[PDB]
Amino acid sequence: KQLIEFVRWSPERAQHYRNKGYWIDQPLTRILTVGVQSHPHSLAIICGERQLSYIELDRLSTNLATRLAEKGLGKGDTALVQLPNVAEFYIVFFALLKAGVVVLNALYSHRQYELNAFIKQIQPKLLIGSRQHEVFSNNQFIDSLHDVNLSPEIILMLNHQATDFGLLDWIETPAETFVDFSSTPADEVAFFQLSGGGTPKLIPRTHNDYDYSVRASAEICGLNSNTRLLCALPAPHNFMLSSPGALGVLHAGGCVVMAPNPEPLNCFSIIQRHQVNMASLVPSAVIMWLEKAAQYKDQIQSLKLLQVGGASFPESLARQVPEVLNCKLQQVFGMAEGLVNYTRLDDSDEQIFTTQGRPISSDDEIKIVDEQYREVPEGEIGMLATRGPYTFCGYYQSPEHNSQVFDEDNYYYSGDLVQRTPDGNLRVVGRIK
Ligand SMILES: [Ca+2]
Ligand SMILES: [Ca+2]
Ligand SMILES: [Ca+2]
Repeated sequence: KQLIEFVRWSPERAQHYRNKGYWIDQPLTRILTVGVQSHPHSLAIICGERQLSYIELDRLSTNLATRLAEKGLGKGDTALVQLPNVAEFYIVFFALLKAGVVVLNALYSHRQYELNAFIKQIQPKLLIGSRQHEVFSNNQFIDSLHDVNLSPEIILMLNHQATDFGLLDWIETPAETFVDFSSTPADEVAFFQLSGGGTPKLIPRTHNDYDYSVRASAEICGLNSNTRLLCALPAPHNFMLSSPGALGVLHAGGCVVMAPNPEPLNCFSIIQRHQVNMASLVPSAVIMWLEKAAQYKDQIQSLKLLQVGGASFPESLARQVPEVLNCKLQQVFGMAEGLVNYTRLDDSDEQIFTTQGRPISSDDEIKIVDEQYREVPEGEIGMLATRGPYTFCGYYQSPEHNSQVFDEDNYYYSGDLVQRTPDGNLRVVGRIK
């Protein structure tokens, strides 16, 4: 009965975002539904030797949704998911969105401490993990949850033991009985993003706001049905999921090509095999690729666009991208809390190499402010403050911290130090608390 609580946009802002066509009041499953209508047999996911079409992705996620609904998991309920970079991540994500279960996707790199904190905050009735993960290699962590009355009703495991419920079995074989289910409402919470590094804080995201960020990013990045995007960063990460990420590529009718991580030789062979034309990396991974790229020129020719985001990316490195990787560069400065900035595909070389671009939306509002929260003279460095159609209004169940990072006009303070360039783009120069 009771939907997950979160901080709403003011009704004036909500109406404005609908009037502009940003919020279209559709669940995130729209991406899959529409793809199935238009091109059911196009490839949606390539993973190792597997090829999942749009209709297959739809069927398999429907399968799992029916099994969860059959067991009473639905609206008002939450789930914790921790899976590596495999097709099952998306099958599960779309299953939970279909079922109306609010999901927190932990990074596969998260350990006992973070997972415990996550469980304490959302009290999940469903836990999906992998027996190959250190935390679920034995039963010590799972058993500990009984002790604190935080045991989930259902545990599913990839690489399951004979005693476990098998994730693949719940995906493959449909429910015995029919129980009705549907997504949470479009202006209500779909899932929790996580802040970028104490433990990550939980960011409620609605269908409206996330779907908008996805659709608009897909247009900015020129995605189309021929896009084949390498997913070498962690699948659950905002950048890899939505900027424009796997969801963006599915929105545009393209195909996601999985890699376990950004190790260059493996990535290069995957790029060659599947003729990958887009990838998204952090600067430390770009350095790894640049070191090997000259020798494996042939394998990576098909790359047409590389996004780089997440961390400091100096000009000297940026210029090497088209030179050595033989593809266009796009810089991306985003946050899991909302605001994403992209250099545009028709930006000048100078903009592309020396800036972190400009916001998705004409209605991303930005203030750049000094120590007294006054707006700085044009071009000067200040603290970034932002609000918009896909920027959150508060962390989950955190009124004290929210009062510290939002001003009275509900602008969010990310801590980033930035300056507006004369060309209109942003340059990230630092961080302050
Ligand atoms: Ca297939
Ligand atoms: Ca190329
Ligand atoms: Ca070259």
